[PDB]
Amino acid sequence: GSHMIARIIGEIGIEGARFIEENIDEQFKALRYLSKGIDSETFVKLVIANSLVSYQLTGKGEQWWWEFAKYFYGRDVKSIYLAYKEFLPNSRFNRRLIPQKLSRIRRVETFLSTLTEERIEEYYGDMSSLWGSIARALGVDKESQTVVFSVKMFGYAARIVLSTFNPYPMEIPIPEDSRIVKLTKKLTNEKPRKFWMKIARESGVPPLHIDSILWPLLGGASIDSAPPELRDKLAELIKIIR
DNA sequence: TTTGTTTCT
DNA sequence: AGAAACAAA
Repeated sequence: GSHMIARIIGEIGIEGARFIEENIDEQFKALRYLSKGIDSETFVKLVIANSLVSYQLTGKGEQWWWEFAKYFYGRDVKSIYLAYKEFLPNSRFNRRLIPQKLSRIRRVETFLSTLTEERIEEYYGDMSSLWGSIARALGVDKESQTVVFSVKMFGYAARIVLSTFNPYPMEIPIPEDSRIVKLTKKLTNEKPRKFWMKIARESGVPPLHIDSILWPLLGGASIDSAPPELRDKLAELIKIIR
């Protein structure tokens, strides 16, 4: 139940979530690759824009983030909207709902233009402010999956370019994508937002870090590279979530 | 029907 | 609120 899950996640800790983020999640590997082939500010802007169109995909998330990273490496991006207008219709893994996705990018372009290196630093030190700022730029509910996911992916990109780590705020809830929703239904009849926020508060692990533990493992990522103690805790969690 | 849902009233 | 938004099925 919830108490057992919270105990295991608490033993994994932010330290274990950070390990999974930086060593196991293919999405972080894709971002690391792209960060070597484009300037840091454009990199962060692209990661936010990509997150806001990362829904109802035509491939798995790990496939899609690698397609994004390989596409943009070495490119000279003059307009994020125009870049996506060319990229999406020719993509393999993001072919659905393109007009709607492009309109979202158009809506956020002004906000993205504020993301200088120092503004990125400020938002990484205050991700709750970033959360609300993205939602207000889009005119949407900040509880939505793509907005909360964009904060998570911002934190991946920012830690790469700033060479520093700040934990996600406890108040930002888990991204309710299909993997998380399906898992939650196997575990409980409680709504996922409340279920995972309670586990986050009990364990001390913010929901976006819980997402980093759960989401790669739900896709079948191996835990074998974790050191023995963390590996044991991840094996215990896999018995609950797989 | 939908591989990390949102827009549109 | 929940159907339409596009692709695939």
